[PDB]
Amino acid sequence: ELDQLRQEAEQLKNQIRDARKACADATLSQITNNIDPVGRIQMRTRRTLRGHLAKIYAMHWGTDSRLLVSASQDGKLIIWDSYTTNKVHAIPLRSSWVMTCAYAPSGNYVACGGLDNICSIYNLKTREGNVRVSRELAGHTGYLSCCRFLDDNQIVTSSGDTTCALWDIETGQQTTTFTGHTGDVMSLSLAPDTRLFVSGACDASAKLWDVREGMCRQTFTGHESDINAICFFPNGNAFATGSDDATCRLFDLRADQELMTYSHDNIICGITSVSFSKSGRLLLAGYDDFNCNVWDALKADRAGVLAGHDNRVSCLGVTDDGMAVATGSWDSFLKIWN
Amino acid sequence: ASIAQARKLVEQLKMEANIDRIKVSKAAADLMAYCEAHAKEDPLLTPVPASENPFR
Amino acid sequence: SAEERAALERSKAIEKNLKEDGISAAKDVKLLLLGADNSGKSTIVKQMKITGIVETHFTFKNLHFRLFDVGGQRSERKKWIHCFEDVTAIIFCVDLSDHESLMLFDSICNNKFFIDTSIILFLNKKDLFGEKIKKLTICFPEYTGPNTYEDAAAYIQAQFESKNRSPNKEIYCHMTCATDTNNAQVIFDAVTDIIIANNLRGCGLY
Amino acid sequence: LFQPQDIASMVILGLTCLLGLLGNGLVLWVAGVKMKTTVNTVWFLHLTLADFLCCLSLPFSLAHLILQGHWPYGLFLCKLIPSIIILNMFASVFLLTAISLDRCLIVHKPIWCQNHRNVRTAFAICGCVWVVAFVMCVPVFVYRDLFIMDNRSICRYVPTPLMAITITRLVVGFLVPFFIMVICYSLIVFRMRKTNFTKSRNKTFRVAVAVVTVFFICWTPYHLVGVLLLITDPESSLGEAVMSWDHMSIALASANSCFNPFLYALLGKDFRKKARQSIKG
Amino acid sequence: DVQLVESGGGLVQPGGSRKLSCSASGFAFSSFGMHWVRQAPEKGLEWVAYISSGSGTIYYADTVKGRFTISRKNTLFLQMTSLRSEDTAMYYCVRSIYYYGSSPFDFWGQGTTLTVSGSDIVMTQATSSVPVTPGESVSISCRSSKSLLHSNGNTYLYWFLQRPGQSPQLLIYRMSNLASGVPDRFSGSGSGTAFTLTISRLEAEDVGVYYCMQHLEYPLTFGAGTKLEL
Ligand SMILES: Cc1cc(C(c2ccc(Cl)cc2)c2ccc(Cl)cc2)sc1C(=O)N[C@@H](CCCN=C(N)N)C(=O)O
Repeated sequence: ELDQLRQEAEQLKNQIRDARKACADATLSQITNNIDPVGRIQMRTRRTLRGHLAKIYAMHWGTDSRLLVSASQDGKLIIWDSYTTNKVHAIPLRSSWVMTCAYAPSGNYVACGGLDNICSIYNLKTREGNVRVSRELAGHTGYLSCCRFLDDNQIVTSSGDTTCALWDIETGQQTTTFTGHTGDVMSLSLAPDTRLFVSGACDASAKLWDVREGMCRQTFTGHESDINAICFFPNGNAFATGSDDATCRLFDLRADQELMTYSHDNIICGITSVSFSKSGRLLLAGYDDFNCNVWDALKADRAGVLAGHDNRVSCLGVTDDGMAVATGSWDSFLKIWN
Repeated sequence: ASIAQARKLVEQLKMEANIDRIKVSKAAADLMAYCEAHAKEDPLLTPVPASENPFR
Repeated sequence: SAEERAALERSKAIEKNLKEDGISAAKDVKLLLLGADNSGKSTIVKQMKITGIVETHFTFKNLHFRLFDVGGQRSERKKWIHCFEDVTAIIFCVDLSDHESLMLFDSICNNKFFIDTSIILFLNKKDLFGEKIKKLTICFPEYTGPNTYEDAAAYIQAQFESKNRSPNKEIYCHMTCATDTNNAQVIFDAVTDIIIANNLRGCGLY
Repeated sequence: LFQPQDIASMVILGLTCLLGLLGNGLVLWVAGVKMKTTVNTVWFLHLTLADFLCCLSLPFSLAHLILQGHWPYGLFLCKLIPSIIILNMFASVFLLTAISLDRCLIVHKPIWCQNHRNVRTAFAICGCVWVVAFVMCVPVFVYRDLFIMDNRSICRYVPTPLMAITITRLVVGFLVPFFIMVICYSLIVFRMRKTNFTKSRNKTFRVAVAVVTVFFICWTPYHLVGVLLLITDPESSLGEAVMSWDHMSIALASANSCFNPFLYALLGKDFRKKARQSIKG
Repeated sequence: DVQLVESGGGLVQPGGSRKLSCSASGFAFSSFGMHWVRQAPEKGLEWVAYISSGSGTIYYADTVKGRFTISRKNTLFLQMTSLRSEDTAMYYCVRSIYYYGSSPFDFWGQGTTLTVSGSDIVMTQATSSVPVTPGESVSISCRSSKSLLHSNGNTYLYWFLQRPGQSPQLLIYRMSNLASGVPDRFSGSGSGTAFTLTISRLEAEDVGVYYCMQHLEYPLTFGAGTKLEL
């Protein structure tokens, strides 16, 4: 009966907890205590692109580490040239409520979405010299929050309907769907192998999906509030998520548990974006407290500050070759550190 | 009514409980090895000379 | 600088176009609609005529009013309410047919992002309220007074006014029975007063 | 060794130049590196720039007073400096009058200020004000000569041109601005006494009377001396009584430049918070 | 689809004047630069005029300055005055759009036959004529006076193909990239001064004449032209 099912669930949870606690022979902090620290890292602003008029909600690097795309709530999605701070394109939108962006790995497509429950696709290499909407996917009920290109013919989306689905930019149909989240999904990230991807809902939990067989594998918990960002370690074996409880955490896939906690007493604001480095040594996190921090990824100690913004930072992301850093805030300014 | 949800939760827990796990020390060693091996091509934790800087 | 001059010219031209469009598109007056399900929003939105964001724009007395409705979003309000920080006002509609509406009004009045946007209050089904009174202390067990139409309506209005905590914002009122189309005039007057106050406070003299 | 009124003038101009330099530089930097060019901040930018430039030019005149004549420079400076000083002063006055007119029009006709108010209009009005100030300050530049007639340069200059210039300066500097300011603020207060302005009408009236009184105190004696000296024949007890205070009359007009940022720019609470935050940088 | 049809050519007496038009349809003509290239009955290609987007910048060649004027719906003009003997040619119309990653000199018109009764970078092609049988691999070389390897790291050499009785088509732009639609058989390379194009598995349709062009700084000078005929 119901009591039997509840007892079985409790026994399964007990087995999972015991297996997770068994593997924690020693902590990462003890092992990393002997290794030398990195000292102090100082970074200075190199450029500043002033084109937008309203708040900025996304910024995605190109595949060649040269071009960038920035999406704002003014109804525009400009395309930048990092090395000379030049505008190359300008794409007006039908809806002014957009809170996502993406940039194709081959450099021929741009995707946007928002509060209208529709994911758009744009064509950059038309023969008539203009940008034309090739497709407009539909079928999601809740607001779309994130979307990434697997390749030139597929796209994965995470919407507010507590579901994630895999599309097809050729026929525009939901090929597969993923279920298991009891709250809004506000963060999605795909592995470098482009075969697995993890997502973060708004009920303090993160799960790992499989694109091929279309089902869940594992569930990680331990936060206290709604997760707002997620990313992958370059090795593809660990991921770090920063919740609204002012604490970033590091999760190991094989160990099936957490490793380190990143907390500072002076900071109480909730993280809005996280991103690793090329060698996996710096975890440059953005904060709602008008500044950015550069945590050492192994010793859990701070190593600098990217101060300079006049409002909350809503995005951050390093390049492909780990040479620059781009952050955009609600003051309508994008700054390229180095 | 809710029996389907309970069955789905039981199936998901059964699937999750069958994974294979390893000691944390191996993963920590892997992280340390990757961090130390690739320390020469990370221009953020090292000051790149202005001659090789395209943003200068 | 062989042919980068052409790219620079293109960038300058599109920047100029962006600035021109941004300035030309900033003269509209935004608004917002909140309330319960079928609590009078339908009557007002049908009176002036014309599942995500639903937008309407009608030009009245040389002022372009844009109206939004977000009733179709069945999710937590704390995840998208910050997008509407810059609205010029907020329109709230309540019906006297029935804590359901006062709780949401108190929540929206005390929100951090809305410490300066005024709320215009509309009441609906006044004669229906009188009929229900004839057929009012159940909805207000703490009501210490006679069960008469005038006193009950006045005390409920005072309860609406009591939830305010921020002096910087003002709450108006208007009575209606979901059968009149005079709301345009009162919306116009309230909006012009709010515009005057906001501009003067921006200049710092207010 | 020094005339006592001249000693008072020297010390008050020293304090004035230090305070005005500090305040004007602070506000200019804050508006330039932190704030944007909104519709209501262009006027403050222009007024602060004019006051800052006048404050920059002031210590040269302080050196003039200290040297007690004996002009050391050529004809070009003897031709240049007074014209630029007068340009800056009259530009400040015109910007003040335009600010008052804008504050009146933002209330009298709200609809017109919703559809036809943008940054370009403000920039155009400021440019027209500046060119009018330049046209007003050119005539002094027209008639500058470096006379010596002695062992040291003695840069100097009833005739009708003097009467014409002094009367037109009196008119355009004192009659029009005062009337426009009083009419605009009277209308603003009268509109504020109508309804829903209970929280206001306490700070508004105080600010209006304070600004108008400061303007009157600063700019009454200058024009009064200008008319009294030329109109009435000099070399009298009244002639001396209008000559002596001339050296100590432009003191208050120049102190108006350092008083303006506190009464106009610093009034805003948001600007106060921004300045306090940026002071720690 | 895309078409630049044009007309306005005919027999003109010496010293006269004539107007030519280059009608354009099928694309966004409002943001595309327009050139004008001419070709004598026997000689190789030349350069005549150019107009940018928005009429901001206009250039002219040495022998045409003052005589002709280029002016810009969806119609382009070129006023011609004081015709002389050398003016007889078949003028073409060429579009071009410039930004990071663009492909200038993409589409060519069809031509309007007209008949009348130093600091310049010089390009040389030694192989005036080359006899090659089908089924073999060929190679063509274009040399220059000044190095075309700018400090940015981009070279500005262009290679064109003009089949018999047709209009030229772009084959290789910036000395290393292949334009859209061209098979991967053609490949071009080089460094600084020596440039060489490599053709693999020559087919019958590849017969024609090949031209070499630079884009370092105006004016633009074509090569002499190599005839890789069968
Ligand atoms: C910047 C500055 C400085 C001045 C000092 C001064 C003293 C010694 C020497 Cl060598 C140089 C300057 C001064 C004090 C008294 C006298 Cl009599 C002359 C000069 S005056 C002055 C200025 O703008 N003056 C004009 C303004 C025209 C308005 N009409 C009036 N004021 N009556 C003026 O002189 O009147």
